[PDB]
Amino acid sequence: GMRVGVLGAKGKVGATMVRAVAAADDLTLSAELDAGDPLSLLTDGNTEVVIDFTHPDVVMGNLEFLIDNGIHAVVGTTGFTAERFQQVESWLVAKPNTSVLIAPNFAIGAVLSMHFAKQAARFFDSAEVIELHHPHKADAPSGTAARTAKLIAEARKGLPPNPDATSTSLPGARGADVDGIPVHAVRLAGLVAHQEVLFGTEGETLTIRHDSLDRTSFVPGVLLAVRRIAERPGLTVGLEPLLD
Amino acid sequence: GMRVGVLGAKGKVGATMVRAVAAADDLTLSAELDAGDPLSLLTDGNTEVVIDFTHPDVVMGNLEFLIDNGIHAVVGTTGFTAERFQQVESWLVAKPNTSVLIAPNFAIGAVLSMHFAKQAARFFDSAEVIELHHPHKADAPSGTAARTAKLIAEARKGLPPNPDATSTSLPGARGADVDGIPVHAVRLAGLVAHQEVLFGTEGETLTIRHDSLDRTSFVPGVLLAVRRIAERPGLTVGLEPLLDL
Amino acid sequence: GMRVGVLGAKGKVGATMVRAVAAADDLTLSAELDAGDPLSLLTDGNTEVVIDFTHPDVVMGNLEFLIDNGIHAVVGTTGFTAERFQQVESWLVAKPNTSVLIAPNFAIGAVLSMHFAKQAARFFDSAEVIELHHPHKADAPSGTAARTAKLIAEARKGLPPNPDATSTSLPGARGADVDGIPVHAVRLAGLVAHQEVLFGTEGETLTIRHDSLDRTSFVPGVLLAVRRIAERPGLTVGLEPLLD
Amino acid sequence: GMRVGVLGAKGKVGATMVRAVAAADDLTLSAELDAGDPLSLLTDGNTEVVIDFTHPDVVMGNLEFLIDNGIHAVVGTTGFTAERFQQVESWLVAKPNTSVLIAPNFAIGAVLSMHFAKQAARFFDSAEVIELHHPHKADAPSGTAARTAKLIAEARKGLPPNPDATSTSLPGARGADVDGIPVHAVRLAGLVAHQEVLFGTEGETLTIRHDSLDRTSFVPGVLLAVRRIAERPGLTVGLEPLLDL
Ligand SMILES: NC(=O)c1ccc[n+]([C@@H]2O[C@H](COP(=O)([O-])OP(=O)(O)OC[C@H]3O[C@@H](n4cnc5c(N)ncnc54)[C@H](O)[C@@H]3O)[C@@H](O)[C@H]2O)c1
Ligand SMILES: NC(=O)c1ccc[n+]([C@@H]2O[C@H](COP(=O)([O-])OP(=O)(O)OC[C@H]3O[C@@H](n4cnc5c(N)ncnc54)[C@H](O)[C@@H]3O)[C@@H](O)[C@H]2O)c1
Repeated sequence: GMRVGVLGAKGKVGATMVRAVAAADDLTLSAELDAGDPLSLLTDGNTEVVIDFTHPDVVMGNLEFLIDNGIHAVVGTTGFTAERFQQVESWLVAKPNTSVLIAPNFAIGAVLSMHFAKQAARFFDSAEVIELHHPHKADAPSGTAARTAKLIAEARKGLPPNPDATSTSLPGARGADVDGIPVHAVRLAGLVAHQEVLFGTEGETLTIRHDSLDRTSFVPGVLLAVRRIAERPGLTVGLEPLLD
Repeated sequence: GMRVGVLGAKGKVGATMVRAVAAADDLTLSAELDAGDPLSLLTDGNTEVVIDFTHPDVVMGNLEFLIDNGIHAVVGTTGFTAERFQQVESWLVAKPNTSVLIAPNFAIGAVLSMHFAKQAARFFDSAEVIELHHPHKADAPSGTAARTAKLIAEARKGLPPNPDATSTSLPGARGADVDGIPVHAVRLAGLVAHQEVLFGTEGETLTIRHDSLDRTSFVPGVLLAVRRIAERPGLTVGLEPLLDL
Repeated sequence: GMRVGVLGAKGKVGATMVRAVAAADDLTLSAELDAGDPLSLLTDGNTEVVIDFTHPDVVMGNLEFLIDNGIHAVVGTTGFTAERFQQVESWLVAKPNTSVLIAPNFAIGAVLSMHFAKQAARFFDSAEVIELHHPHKADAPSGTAARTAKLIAEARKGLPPNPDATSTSLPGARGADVDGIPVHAVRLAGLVAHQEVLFGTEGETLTIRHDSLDRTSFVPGVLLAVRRIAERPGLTVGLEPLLD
Repeated sequence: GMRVGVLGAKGKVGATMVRAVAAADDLTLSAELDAGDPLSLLTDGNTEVVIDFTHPDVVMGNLEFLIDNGIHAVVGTTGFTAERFQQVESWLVAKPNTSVLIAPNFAIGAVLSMHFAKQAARFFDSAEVIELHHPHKADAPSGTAARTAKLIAEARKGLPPNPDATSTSLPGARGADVDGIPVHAVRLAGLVAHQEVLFGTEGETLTIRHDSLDRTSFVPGVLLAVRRIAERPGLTVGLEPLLDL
C-alpha cells in the first residue's frame, strides 16, 4: 500500500481527498498538511506520493521540495503557464526517477471525452460543442467546453471550415465562436455539468457526451493518478497519458 | 371517400401530395391545378377539400373562391399575417359550414412536440430550445424553433424569467433570445431537421425531442388534416386542434 | 396563506415535506403528526389541507376523518385499489366541498411525461420505453416504466402491433413485453432515475425524456397539489388533472 | 493516383463503390468484375488495389489470386472465421509487400465509436450497449452491437462484473448478455441504424453515440481504406489501425 500525503488538507478538494484516501484500503494517509505546516512533515512520514490542491501562488515552492526529495506529485492546482512547465521540467532533469502529473481535469469521463474529440475531429466535415450547466454558473461557455473546442480546432488545422449557409439569423443563434468551432451554453435549473461534442458528415453523425451528476466525480481520476503516477518518470501534463 | 384537389400541383410539395392522395384508398384526386389553371376546374370536378401549397401572393384569391363555393381548404402556404387571418375569419362568417385550416407545420411529431412544450412550460423554472439542421439551411433559428419558443414564452406570461447567473460570456454562447427563451441553432453535416425543448427545475428535467429523417415526413399530417377538416367549422390555425387532444 | 398539516411527519417523505412547508412563505405548518398522535390535532390547529405519506394500512382511517371534517387531502401513500377509490368516492358524496387527490407520482416531469406519452401513442407505428437507474435498484423494469407502457398500450387499443421483423435473436435483446410494448432497463453506476419513451413512424421520431437528478424532485409536485387541490371538488386520481 | 478494381460490381455494395471510385479524382477504376468474370481482368488492367464485397463462398479464392499477384485487397465480405484469418496471414508470408484489410464495418463513425468504447471500458464500473434500428431488421442484436460488446468485455478482463442488484424482473428487461455486457435492441419505424455505448461510475457517465442516417455512409471508410491500405504490409483486421490514432 502506497503512502499518500495531501497538501491543502483543509480545503474543499483537499478534505475530500483525505477522506477518499482513508477509505481506500490500498492507500495509507501519511501526512495531511494545510497552510503553515512545514513540508518536512511529508518526509518525516515517509510519503511516496502527494496530492496537491493548494493555490497557484504556493504550488511552485511545494513542487520544488517534492521533486528534490523524490516525492511523486499529483497536482490539480491551476494557474500553470509554459514557463512554469519549463521550470518543473528543469527541476526533474536532476531527479529522473521522480514523476509529476499536472492536470486541469481529473474526471475520467471529461478527460476521455476530450481525447475522443481530438481523435475524431479530422474525419468529419462539421463539429460543434454543446454544454449544459445549472443556472448558478458564472461563465459561459465553461472552461472545459472552450478547451475542448480549442483542441478540436487544432486537430482540424488545414481542413476546410465548418460548412454554414446561414444568411439570415438572429444574433447569438449560432453560438460562440471558439477558434472556428461553435460552442452553445445551456443554463437550466436541475442540471449539474454536461457536455456534448457533435460531429457530422454526410450520412452520419457521432456524439460524445459527458454527464457529471455530482461535484465529487473527479475523485476516482485523482486516485487513479496516485496509483499510476510512478509508471511515467518526469513530467506528465493532463491525465490522458496515464490512461493510455 | 373524399374528393380532394391540389393547388400547386407541379411544385415540390404539391406534386408530393398528388402522389400521396392517389395512393390513399379513401381519398380520390378530383383535380390537380398549377399556375394559370382556372379554379373552376375544382367545381367541375366536385371537389370537397383542397390542399393548397402555392405562394403567399396567390393564396388569398384562392381562399376567397374556395370559401365562396363551400370547398374546405387545408393550407400550408406561408406569409400569413394577423390581418390575413382576420380576413379569412371574416369571409367564413358568410359560409358557416366551410372549414379552413391554415398551418405552418404538418409533421405530426413536430405538432405534438410544440403542443407538449406549451403544456409543460408553466411548470418549470427554466426553458430552452435547441434545433439542429443540415448546413444548407439559410435561417437561424428555424421557423419551427422560433414559433416554439414564442409558444413557450406565451404560456410563461407572469412567471419569473429563466434564472441565469451568467456574468462572463463570449458572444452568442447563450443563444438567441426569442421572447425571453434562449434558442440555439446547430448546423451539422449529415443532419436533416431536429429539435429539442428542455425544461428544468431543481431536481429534474424534461426533454421533448422531434427528429425528422426525411423531407416528406409532413405528408401524414396533411392527409390527417384532409380527413378531419370538416369536423371543425370555421378557421383553424395550426394542426393541433384536429388532433383531438 | 394556507394552513397545511403533515401526516407521517417523522418518515422519509414526511420530514422532507415538513421542511418544504416551513420554507414556503405562502404555506403555514398547522400540525405535524406521526404514529400515535390523535387526528383531532388537525382540527385543533385549523388545518385546511393535509399531506399524507403514511402507510396503506392507516391511510383509509385517516381519509375518513379528513373528509368528515372538511380537510382537503393530498395523498401519496400507495396500496390504493378500485374498492378503496370507490369507498373514498362514497365518503365524498356526503362532503361535496372536500377535495382529495390520490397520486402515485408527484414529480411533475414524470407526470407530464406519462400524459404526453398517452396523447402521442395513437399517431405512431412504433413505441418503446427505455428506463435507466442506478444499479442498487431491485426491480426491473421500474414501476413508472411499466405503468407508462400500460398507458401507451391502452391508448393504442385497436391499432396494429409494433412492427417487428426480428427472426434471429439472443433472448432478452428486445426487452420485456408490457402489454405489447417493449421496455428496456439499463442499470448503470452514476445514474439516478431516467426514462425515455420513443415513438416512430416512417420519416420521423419523437422522444420524451424525464431525468430525475435527486431523490427529492417530487417536492414541487406535492406543493403544487397542496396549492391547487381546492380547485377540484371530490376525488382526483393522479396529479395530471390539477395540471390541466 | 491509384488503380482500383471492384469485385462484386453488380451487387448492392459493389455497384455503389463503382460509382464512388469513378467520382473520386485520385482513384481510377481499372476493372469492374461480377460473378463469372475471370480474375485476369484485374491484371490485364494493371490493378493496384481491389475492393471486394462478394460472398463468403468466393472470397477465399479471390484473395489467393490477389495476394499471389501483389494486388492489395480491401475486403468487406463477411463469414470470416479465425481459421480463414490464419490462412490469409499464411499466404501473406510469401508476399511481404502485399496488404489485405478485412473489416466488418467501414463507416468511420462506427469504427471510431468502437475504438472509443474499447479505450473507455477499463475505467468505469458499468457498461451497456443500446442499438436502435428500423423494424425490418432480422437480427437482434445487430452484428455491430454484438461486436462492440465483445470488445468492451475483452478490455474489461479481470475487472469486477457490472454491478447489478436486480432481484425482481420481467424477462428481457435487462437485455441480452454478450460476454457479460448487456445489449438492448430497439426496433422503431423511422430509424436507420443507431448505436449508444454507455459507461458509468458513481458521479459520472460517458456516452458514445453513432447515428447513420443513410445506408451509403460506409463509402468514405472504404475509400479511406483504399487510399491507405499500402501503408500497412500484411493483414489488417478492422479499419481502426489505418485511422492512424
Ligand atoms: N484540476 C481539477 O480537476 C480541479 C477541480 C477543482 C479545483 N481545482 C483547483 O485546485 C485548487 C484548490 O481548490 P479548492 O476549491 O479546494 O480551494 P480551497 O481554497 O478551498 O483550498 C485550498 C487549500 O489549500 C491550502 N493551502 C494553501 N497554501 C498551502 C500550502 N503552502 N501548504 C498546504 N496547504 C495550503 C489552503 O489553506 C486551503 O485550505 C484551486 O487552485 C482550483 O483551481 C482543480
Ligand atoms: N406517490 C409518490 O410519489 C411516492 C414517492 C415515495 C413514497 N411514496 C409512498 O409514501 C409512503 C411513505 O413513504 P416513506 O418512505 O416516507 O415511509 P416511512 O415509513 O419512512 O414513513 C411513514 C411514516 O408514517 C408514519 N405513520 C404511520 N401511521 C401513521 C398515522 N396513523 N398517522 C401519522 N403518521 C403515521 C410512520 O410512523 C412513519 O414515520 C409509502 O406508502 C410509499 O409507498 C409515494
